[PDB]
Amino acid sequence: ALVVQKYGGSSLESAERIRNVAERIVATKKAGNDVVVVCSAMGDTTDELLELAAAVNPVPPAREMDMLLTAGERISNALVAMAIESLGAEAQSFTVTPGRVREALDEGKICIVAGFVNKETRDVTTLGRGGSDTTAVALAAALNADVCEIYSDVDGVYTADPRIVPNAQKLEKLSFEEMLELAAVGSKILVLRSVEYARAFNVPLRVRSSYSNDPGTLIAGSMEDIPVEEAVLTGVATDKSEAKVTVLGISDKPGEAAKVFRALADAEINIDMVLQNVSSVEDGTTDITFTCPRSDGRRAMEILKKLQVQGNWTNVLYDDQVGKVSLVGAGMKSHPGVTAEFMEALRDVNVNIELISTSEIRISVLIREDDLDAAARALHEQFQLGG
Amino acid sequence: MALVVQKYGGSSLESAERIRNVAERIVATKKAGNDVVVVCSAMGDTTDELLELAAAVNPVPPAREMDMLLTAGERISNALVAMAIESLGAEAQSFTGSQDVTPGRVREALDEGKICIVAGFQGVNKRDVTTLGRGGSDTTAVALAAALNADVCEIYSDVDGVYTADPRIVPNAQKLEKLSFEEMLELAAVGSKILVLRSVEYARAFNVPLRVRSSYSNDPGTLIAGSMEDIPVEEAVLTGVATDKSEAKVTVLGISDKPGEAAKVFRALADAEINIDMVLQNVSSVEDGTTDITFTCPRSDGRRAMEILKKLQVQGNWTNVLYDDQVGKVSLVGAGMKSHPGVTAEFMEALRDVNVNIELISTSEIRISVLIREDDLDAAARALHEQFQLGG
Amino acid sequence: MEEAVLTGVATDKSEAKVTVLGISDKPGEAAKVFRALADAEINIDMVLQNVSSVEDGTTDITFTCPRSDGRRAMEILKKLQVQGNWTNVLYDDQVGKVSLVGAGMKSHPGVTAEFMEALRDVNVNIELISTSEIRISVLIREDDLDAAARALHEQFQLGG
Amino acid sequence: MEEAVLTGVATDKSEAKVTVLGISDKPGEAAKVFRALADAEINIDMVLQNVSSVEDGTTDITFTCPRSDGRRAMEILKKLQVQGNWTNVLYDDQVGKVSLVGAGMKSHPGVTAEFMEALRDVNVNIELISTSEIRISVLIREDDLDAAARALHEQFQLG
Ligand SMILES: N[C@@H](CCCC[NH3+])C(=O)O
Ligand SMILES: N[C@@H](CCCC[NH3+])C(=O)O
Ligand SMILES: N[C@@H](CCCC[NH3+])C(=O)O
Ligand SMILES: C[C@@H](O)[C@H](N)C(=O)O
Ligand SMILES: C[C@@H](O)[C@H](N)C(=O)O
Ligand SMILES: C[C@@H](O)[C@H](N)C(=O)O
Ligand SMILES: C[C@@H](O)[C@H](N)C(=O)O
Repeated sequence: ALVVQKYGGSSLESAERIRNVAERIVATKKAGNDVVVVCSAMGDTTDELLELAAAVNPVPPAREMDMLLTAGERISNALVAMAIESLGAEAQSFTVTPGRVREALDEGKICIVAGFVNKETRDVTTLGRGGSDTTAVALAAALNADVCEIYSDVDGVYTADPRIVPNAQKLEKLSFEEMLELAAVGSKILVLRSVEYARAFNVPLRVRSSYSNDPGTLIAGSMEDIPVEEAVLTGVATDKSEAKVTVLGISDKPGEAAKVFRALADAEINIDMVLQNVSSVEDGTTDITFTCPRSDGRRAMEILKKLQVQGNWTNVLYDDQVGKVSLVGAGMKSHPGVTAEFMEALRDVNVNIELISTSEIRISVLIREDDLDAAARALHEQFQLGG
Repeated sequence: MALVVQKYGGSSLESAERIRNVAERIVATKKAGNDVVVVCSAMGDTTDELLELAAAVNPVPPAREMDMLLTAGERISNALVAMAIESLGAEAQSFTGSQDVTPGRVREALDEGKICIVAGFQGVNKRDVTTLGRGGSDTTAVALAAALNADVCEIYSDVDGVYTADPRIVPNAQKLEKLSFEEMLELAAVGSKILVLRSVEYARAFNVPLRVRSSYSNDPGTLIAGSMEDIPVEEAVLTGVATDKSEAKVTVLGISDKPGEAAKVFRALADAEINIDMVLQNVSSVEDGTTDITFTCPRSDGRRAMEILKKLQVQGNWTNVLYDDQVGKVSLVGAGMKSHPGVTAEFMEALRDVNVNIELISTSEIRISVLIREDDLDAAARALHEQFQLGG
Repeated sequence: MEEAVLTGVATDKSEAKVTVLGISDKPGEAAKVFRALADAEINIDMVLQNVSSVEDGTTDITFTCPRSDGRRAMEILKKLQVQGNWTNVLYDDQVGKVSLVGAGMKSHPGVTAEFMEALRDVNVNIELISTSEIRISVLIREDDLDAAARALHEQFQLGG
Repeated sequence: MEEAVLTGVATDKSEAKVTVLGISDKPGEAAKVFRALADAEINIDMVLQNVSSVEDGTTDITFTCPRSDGRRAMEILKKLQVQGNWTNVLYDDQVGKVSLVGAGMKSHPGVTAEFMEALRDVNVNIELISTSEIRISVLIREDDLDAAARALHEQFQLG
C-alpha cells in the first residue's frame, strides 16, 4: 500500500494548515499505507520568488532559477516534516534516489521529497524546470504507488464551472487523455506535463481537497482501453484569458508559417490553437490564426505588423474580447452527430461560431466572450452532463 | 590575488533593488583586483518569520529540519545575488555545506575568476573546542576567511561601523576606526548586537581581520583586528560605552554556601530554557554561612524564572527570590583599563557626579559593567563618555 | 515552472479532407453541414474553420473523415450546395497528417516555430495547421509524410 | 541560530581578594574605595558587588589585585572603615580563579548549569561567581584549582 501525496501552496498557506495536513499524512500512514509526500512552496511564495527573480535579472538563468524555486519548496518541506514529527511519525527528508526512499519507507518512515531532470524514456525531450506535480508523479511512477494524490483547495474535476453552470457535477473518474484535453483548453488543476508523465507510466491520479474528506476525482486508465459502448462525454471548459491574432494573405508555399512563428517565438509570445485552412486556388494565399494571452497580444501585433510592411502578407488582425468553449469526451471519437449537436446547441441560443478547432475527442470554438456563459450552459444541458 | 570575503545581512538584501546594488558592489570589489567570496543572510526579516512558522508547527522543532528551513531561507538570497551578479558580467559559482564546499573547491573556482557564493560552513576541522547550535551566516563567512586565509572578512548591513556609544543618546559619539578582537567581544557581550559573538571568537582564534561596514554607503567602517595582548601598553585606550535595557534582574537571597547549591538554581533555569547572563555571587556572611546569587535574563523570561525559583524557595531553604524589570546596564570597555590604575575610580566618580546609584558591579579584565535604574541609563552613558573623553 | 514534454511524432494516411467553401458566417450554418453528415452516419474527426472575411462575411469549413466515406460526404454536401448557401465543395483523398505529440507546449513557442522550420528545410508545404498544448498537427501531401516525420524526429531529438 | 563555542579552561592563583563589608548603598561610596586604591597606584582586576539588603541598605564590594599589593590595598581601605560605617575589610591571599572561556553562552543556560554541576560532583565549593556571554569565572580555594580545571575539561570535552 503506497500513496504519494502532493500538497499545493493553498494547502500549506499557514502553520495551522501545515499541521492539519501533517495529521492527514499521519492518518494515511496509520491506515496501513507507506507514504511519500511532496510540497509546493507555501501559498503564493512561488509567484513572489519569480517576481524577485525578474527584478534582479531580466532573463534569470535556469541554474539559479531552479536554485531559487527549490529553496521556496524546501521551506514547506521542512515545516511539514516538523509537523509530522510532532504527531509521532518518523520523518525523512530527501533533497534522492527511488531506492533510498524505498529503504526509508521500509524502516516505516514518512518520506518528504522536495524535488529531483525527470524523463519517461531516454528519447523524449524535456523543457523547463521540473515542478512539484511532476516530481510527485515521477516518484509515484518510480516507486510504483497505488495512487498519486494531488491536494489543493480544488476538490475534484467538474463537468463545467459550477458558478456558471448550476447543474455542474464533480466527475467520479476520467481517462488521462480526457483530462489532458480539458486542461489543454481551460484551467489547469494540474500541470499538463505531469499528467502526461502519469499517462506514460499509468499512474492513477486523484484530484482532491485538503480542506474536506471528499474522495475527489480519479484520473486513471487510457481512453484506448475504454470500450466504445462505455465511452461518454466528460465536460465543458471555457476560457476568456486570450486574444486572437490573424495573419491575412500569407502565400501557401514552404517556409511562410516559419516566418510568422519564428518572429513570435523570439519575442516569447506564448501562442496556441494555431489554425490554418486550405488556401484559395485563385490567390495561392491563406490565413493563419492563433491565440495568445491578452497581455502578449500587443507585442504580437507590433511584431507581425513590421513583417506585414515588409510585404509577407496582406494584414494582421487583433481581437481581445474573444472567448473559447470546448466539449471533451472519449464518447465523441466513434459516434457521429456530436459535432452537429454541438453546433445546434449554440445556434439555438443564437451564438455565432467564429472559429473551430479539434482533437479526436474534443471540439473547441471561439466566440464573443460575452456569449461564453450562454454557450457553456447550452452545451452542458444539450449533452446532459448532470441533470 | 587579494582575497576578500563579504557577508551581507538581511537589511542589505531586503529587496530586488538592494540585491542589484549589492551585486554591483560585489563586482566592483572583483574589478578592484580581488578574489571574492560571498555569504548571504536570508532577505530582510525572513529568518524571524521562518522561526515563527517553525515554532507554530512544532513546539520543539528538530535541529535537522530547522537547519533545512533556515538554509532554504539563505538559498533564496544566494540565488538572487547570483542572478544579479551574472547580469553584471561576473561568473557566479554557488557552494553549500561544510567539508558541497571544501576550501579547495572554492580556491579552484576563485582561481578560474569565479565569484563564489557560499552557505553552511562551520570549518574543515579534522582546534579542540566544543560547538553548540547551528552555525549562522556570520560564522560561515569568518570560517571561510580562516580556511582560505583571506585578507579581510567584511560584514555588511545597514550599520556603518562600531561607535563609542549610541549616537542617538550621546551626540559626541563617533565611529571607531579600529579595535581589537577582545574589545569587540566585550562590547558585544554587553549590548552591541552588530556581530554574532561566536563569529568574532572564531575571528580572533584564526586571526582574521573583520570590517563592519554599511551596504548603503561607501564609508570604510570599523576594522576589528589584532589581539589586545599585542597592543603596546602606552597606546592602549578605552574604546567605547554600551547600554542595555532589555533585561530583568533576579536575585536569590540566602543560599547555603556549600557545594551543589549554585547547581540547584541554574539546572532549574536551564531546564526551563531561561537565557541567564551576568551571574554574580559575592562571599558568604560567616555568621549565617549563606550568600546571594543574582543574574539577568530577558524581561520576557523573568516571570518564568521567578515561578521556577519561587517553587524551589518553598522546597529548598533560600530566604527569598527578588524580581526587578526596570533595571539598566551600562558598561565601559577598553584594553587601556588593563594595567592602568584609576579607571574604576573615574567610572564610579562619573556616575556619582550625576547622582546615579550603582546597584551591582561586574567586570572582565578590560570591562566595567554596572546595573542601575533604567531611567538613569542615558545620563550614565553621557557621563562615562564625557569623563573618558571618548570620540573627541 | 513552464515545463513541457515532447513525446513523439505520429503520421496517418487514413483520411480524406472535404472543404465546403464560402459558407455564411451566421448562427446555424455550421449545424446544417454537420447534421447532414450525421444523418448519413458519417463519422468525422478534424474540423477546421478560420475567421470569415470582412468583404464577404463567409468562411470555409474543412473536415476529415475515413478515406472511404470522403466521396459520399462530398456528394451529400454538394446536394445542399448553393441551395440557399455555399460556393463549392472540394474532396481530397491524398491528404497526410503529421503531428508532434507532447504536453505543455504553449509556454515554449520555439517548438511551434521549429516544427514549421523543420518542414520548410525538407521543402514540405503545410496546407493546414491545427495545434494545442498537447498536439501540433498539420496536413500535407501523403507522399511528403516520410520526409516530414524524419525532419521532425531529427529536429526534436526523438528518433524513430 | 543560538550558536555558541566553548574554547577552554583557564586557572590562576596570582591574586588576592579583598572584601569591603557593609558599605552603604548610595551614590559616591564605591568611588571612595576605588579612588583610594587608585591614589596608591594599585591596579585591580575583578570587582563584584551584589545588590544591597533591604534590612540595612548596605552591600559588599570585593575586588582582586596581585598578591603582592593585597595587604597594602587592605591597609589603604582601613582608613575609610569608620567614615563609611563599614563592618570590616576581609583579606584572602589564597584565592584561586577558574574560568570557562568561550562566546555566545547566554543562549545555552545548560553550560552555566553544567559548570556548577561539574564542580559539585568533585566536591569543590564555589565562593564567588562572575559570568558573562564570553567567560564563566568563579573564585575558589587555590588548592581546588587542579580538580576544578580537570572536572571542567571532562564535562565540556576541552583540554
Ligand atoms: N548569522 C545569522 C544572522 C546574520 C545577521 C542578520 N541577517 C544567519 O545565519 O544569517
Ligand atoms: N466523430 C464525431 C466528433 C468529431 C469532432 C471531434 N474530432 C463526429 O463525427 O461528430
Ligand atoms: N585595572 C583597572 C580597571 C579594573 C576593572 C576591570 N577589571 C583599575 O584598577 O582601575
Ligand atoms: C553558594 C553556591 O555558590 C555554593 N557555594 C555552591 O558551590 O554551589
Ligand atoms: C461559419 C459557421 O460556423 C457560422 N458562424 C455558424 O455559427 O454556424
Ligand atoms: C501557409 C504556410 O503554412 C505555408 N504553406 C508553409 O508551409 O510555410
Ligand atoms: C555600593 C556602591 O556601589 C554605591 N551604590 C555607589 O554608587 O557608590
